[PDB]
Amino acid sequence: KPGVFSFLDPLAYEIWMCIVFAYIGVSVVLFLVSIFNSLWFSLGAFMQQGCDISPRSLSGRIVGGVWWFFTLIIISSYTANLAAFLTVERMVSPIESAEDLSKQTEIAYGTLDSGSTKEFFRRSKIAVFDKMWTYMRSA
Amino acid sequence: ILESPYVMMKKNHEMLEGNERYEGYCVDLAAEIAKHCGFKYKLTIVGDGKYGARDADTKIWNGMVGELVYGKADIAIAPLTITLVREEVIDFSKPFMSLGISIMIKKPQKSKPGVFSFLDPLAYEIWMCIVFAYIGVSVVLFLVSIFNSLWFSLGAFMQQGCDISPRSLSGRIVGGVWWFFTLIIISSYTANLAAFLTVERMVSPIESAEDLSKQTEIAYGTLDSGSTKEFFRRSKIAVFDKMWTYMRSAEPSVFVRTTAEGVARVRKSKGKYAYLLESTMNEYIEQRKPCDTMKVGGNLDSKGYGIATPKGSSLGTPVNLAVLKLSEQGVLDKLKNKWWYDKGECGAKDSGSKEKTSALSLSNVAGVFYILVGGLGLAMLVALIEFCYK
Amino acid sequence: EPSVFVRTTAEGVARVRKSKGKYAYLLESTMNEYIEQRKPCDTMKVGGNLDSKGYGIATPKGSSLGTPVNLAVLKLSEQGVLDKLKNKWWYDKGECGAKDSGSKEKTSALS
Amino acid sequence: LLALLFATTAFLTTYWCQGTQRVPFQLRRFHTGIWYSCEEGEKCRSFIDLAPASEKGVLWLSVVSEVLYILLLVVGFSLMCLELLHSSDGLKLNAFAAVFTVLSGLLGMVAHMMYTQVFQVTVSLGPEDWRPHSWDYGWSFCLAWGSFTCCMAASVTTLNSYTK
Repeated sequence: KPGVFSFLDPLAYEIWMCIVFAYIGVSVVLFLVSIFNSLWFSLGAFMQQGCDISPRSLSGRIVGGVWWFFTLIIISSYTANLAAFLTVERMVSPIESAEDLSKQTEIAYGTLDSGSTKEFFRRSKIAVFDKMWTYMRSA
Repeated sequence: ILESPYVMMKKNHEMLEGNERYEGYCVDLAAEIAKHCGFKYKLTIVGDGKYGARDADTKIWNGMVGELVYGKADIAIAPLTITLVREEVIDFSKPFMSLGISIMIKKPQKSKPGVFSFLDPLAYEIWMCIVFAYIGVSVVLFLVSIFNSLWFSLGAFMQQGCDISPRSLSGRIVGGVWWFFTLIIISSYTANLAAFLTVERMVSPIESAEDLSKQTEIAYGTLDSGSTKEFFRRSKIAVFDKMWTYMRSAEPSVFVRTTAEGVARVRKSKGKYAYLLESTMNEYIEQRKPCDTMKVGGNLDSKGYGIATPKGSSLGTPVNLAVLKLSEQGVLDKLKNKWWYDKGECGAKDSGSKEKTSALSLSNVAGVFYILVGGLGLAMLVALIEFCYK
Repeated sequence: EPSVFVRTTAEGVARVRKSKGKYAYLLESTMNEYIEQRKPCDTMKVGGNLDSKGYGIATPKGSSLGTPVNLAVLKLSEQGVLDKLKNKWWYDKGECGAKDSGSKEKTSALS
Repeated sequence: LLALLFATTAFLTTYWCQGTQRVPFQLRRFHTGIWYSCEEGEKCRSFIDLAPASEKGVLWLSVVSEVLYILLLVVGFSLMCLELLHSSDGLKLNAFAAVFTVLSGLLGMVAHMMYTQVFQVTVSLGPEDWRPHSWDYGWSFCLAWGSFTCCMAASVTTLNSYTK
């Protein structure tokens, strides 16, 4: 399990860049009420921690909530993707039978090109191994 | 006739000789009839490549029927549609392979590139009902004494603890009750959104031919020749005759020249072109890689492939004993599992066991930019009329 | 154990209904079509047939009357009279309409 | 000025991404521009306005969002040249000079985001015979990004003159 790169997995690298490049567009719009102060209040409206300066009821109140409305979808979606990772990851089980390899095909499997082992799955009247014999023949 | 997976030539067909050059479903099946009826055989290919069709002027059956009626062939073990005009000229066995006209479509593929993908976990009317519930908060905030406090209902919409608080009267209560109501919904959104990223089942677009009889977004065609074109013409059912009216009025022509041209036009039109062909072949091409085409729905009619002997030959009667024997033994389905699933290029449930998708795309997020810039235009539109108030 | 094999066909249909879907049942498709059209219509058919079967008109062996019957059966199939009477005796004469199969509402989100 | 220079460098992009079909086939090196697709033997073609048919309608709107980006940058110079006409009301037009340069880059980021929405979807098709193991963006598109913050640093200092 790795470091910083493992932290950046559920959200793609350019989307990390695009969310900041969307965040910087908020800044002068906050200064259109009249910049350096209120950019922290765009960070005050970044996810949480209800900010102190509020441009009470003009267009800055609207778009300051619209960007706020935009970003709360994403921490849900970051959690939703991360839950989608951890759910499937805990479902990936190691192979613990030949019946596992009789069904899946993601991991190939072979034997020697000669021997009684090649004879055996050929001679196997069990439909599990004969399908695996059908698999390795059609491999 | 050389048909997959029924009669095919082997990779070492120049190396082999006799009937050993051949391979396929019928090649195994003809050895089974040679096993139960007990006869030596030669697998021969029809010359003109025809299944056997009667001429209109000379009234000559060509093809394998012209090889059976005119005595050129002793029996026909081949994919052959039992028709009434073919029944009167050669004796068919009871049908070993029931089939009919089936619906070949593309397999569905994940592509929802924008605003509509954003609106997936919460239903469209619930988007309307949550605003229609939100507007009911507004005058209740003004019952303490409206335009100011509606932003503080937006200040109490999810987060960002608001500044105006109607300290301890009924507005403090219901202002928290609506606040209590809405926080269930964003947890429930994230629970629904995480489930939708988890399962990813591909919903099939259509089921029935009645679906294609009504819609026109996805085109559908058949071969430019055949009894299938005859059938929807002959179909007195108003469902299929409308589909026959559709494909006749389909401009440009959805009728294609070769079967693979229809399969390509399924693939090339990206699922906007469907196609109609026989079920076991629609089974077969669905097993052939890249396996991006698939069969949906049942057959539109009951058909049958049957072993054909010339009319008056007594050999077809123990063949008729042998065909019902192989069906009751299940040799037919077992060789069908051979020549469609074991000899097919895909395991259909093997790829069904192979779907383990991954990290987030950008496309579901970029549709929300349009209303985000739509607020930025609203940021300008409200600000400019303030200069009119200046 | 106990025996899932039932004595009458309606006993299996009842045991589908009485076990609230914990008991499935296997029978022929057109009859499984038919009881699915019979009210209360709480039973239904899923999947295709497990095997190919056939109902056919039977004459005694050696009777020449079955051969124009064999001409007539293929005629009625090519005319589509069979499916039309199948739409009659299963969907028009059935106790639940044919478009009731489309009112089985789909994978919609968050009731 | 520097915001305008790397604005046109987006339009003068001769390599948007490398294009690699180095398949062990043989080695292939495309250098597709923002419109004109160069490649390497050395050859350069257009390959503009590819498939399908409503992504093309995106590309209709994409070009419109490109043209409106550069024209609003010129308005920021023309009103500030009217300042030097009066330096050698004034404060209203110089505020209006930063109006259109801000309204330039807001559409222009979407003009960059529509084309990344194009380049995401087109590579998601695996383009007709050119699907790369690259997707190394830009290099001028990372520099066209720097033209946006050079619009922003120009805007904060001329509204700072508006406060005085």
